Amino acid sequence: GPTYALVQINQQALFFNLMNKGAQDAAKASGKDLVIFNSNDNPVAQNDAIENYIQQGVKGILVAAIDVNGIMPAVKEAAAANIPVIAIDAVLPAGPQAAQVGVDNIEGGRIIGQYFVDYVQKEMGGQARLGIVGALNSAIQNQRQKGFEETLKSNPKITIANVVDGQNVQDKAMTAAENLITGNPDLTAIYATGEPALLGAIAAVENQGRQKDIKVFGWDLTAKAISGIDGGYVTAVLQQDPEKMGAEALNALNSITSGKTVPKTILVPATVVTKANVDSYRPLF
Ligand SMILES: [Mg+2]
Repeated sequence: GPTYALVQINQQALFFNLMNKGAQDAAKASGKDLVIFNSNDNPVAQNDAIENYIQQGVKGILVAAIDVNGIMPAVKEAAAANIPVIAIDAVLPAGPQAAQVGVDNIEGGRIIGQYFVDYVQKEMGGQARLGIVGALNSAIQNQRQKGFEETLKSNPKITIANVVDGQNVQDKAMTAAENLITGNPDLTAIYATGEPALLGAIAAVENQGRQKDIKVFGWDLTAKAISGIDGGYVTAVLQQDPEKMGAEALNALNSITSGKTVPKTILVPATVVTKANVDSYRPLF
């Protein structure tokens, strides 16, 4: 049977397909047989697949959980069978998993914030009036917002016009961003905490014809964000590295099964994407 199994969310999103690639490349490069289970957005099938791989005597399991609470009985079953489990992307609650691979969202906010501060100094005359489009219903995006805001203290001439809630839905983000723009004629920049907020902010800037004088910063590349980078009004987009997450997770299983230590948490850095480095991402979109 297979040596390792990766229990995956779906194969529609680029993020998961890149994670698959990273894990499979690392398996092939280390002479290991990895099978990947596409659960097609079905959390029950994730649980059942884990049980199946336990019965098959796999040597290690990777999981990107849909339901971080609902997956735990199956994770615990793997532990009772002495099969190491590494979680990737979604953070599981405390349990017997050997490691968690993922991103530090606060720190990602800090990294694009530091870029923003330098950009303000170099290209915006050392002062900016910022609006934020967040997602109040999102733990992750609230952290992304917090980390960005922390960096801004390094330039007291960056001040906040307002903070609005895009509700993690592109249309609501667009409406919110449009009212943010019309309400604040002095606004010169927008930070968006995730893909729907970023797409909504982009659409608002375009709808208001403000491509020349509002600079947009945010998270999660899309073809639309790339078009904005090429058009000059999307300045920087923070992009996660799921391929490296998959590679790190697989290599960690090799370490564990070899009898060697691995850290309980493996944080994979994100990349700030600008005009300078967007070319390397073009083939993915
Ligand atoms: Mg700089």
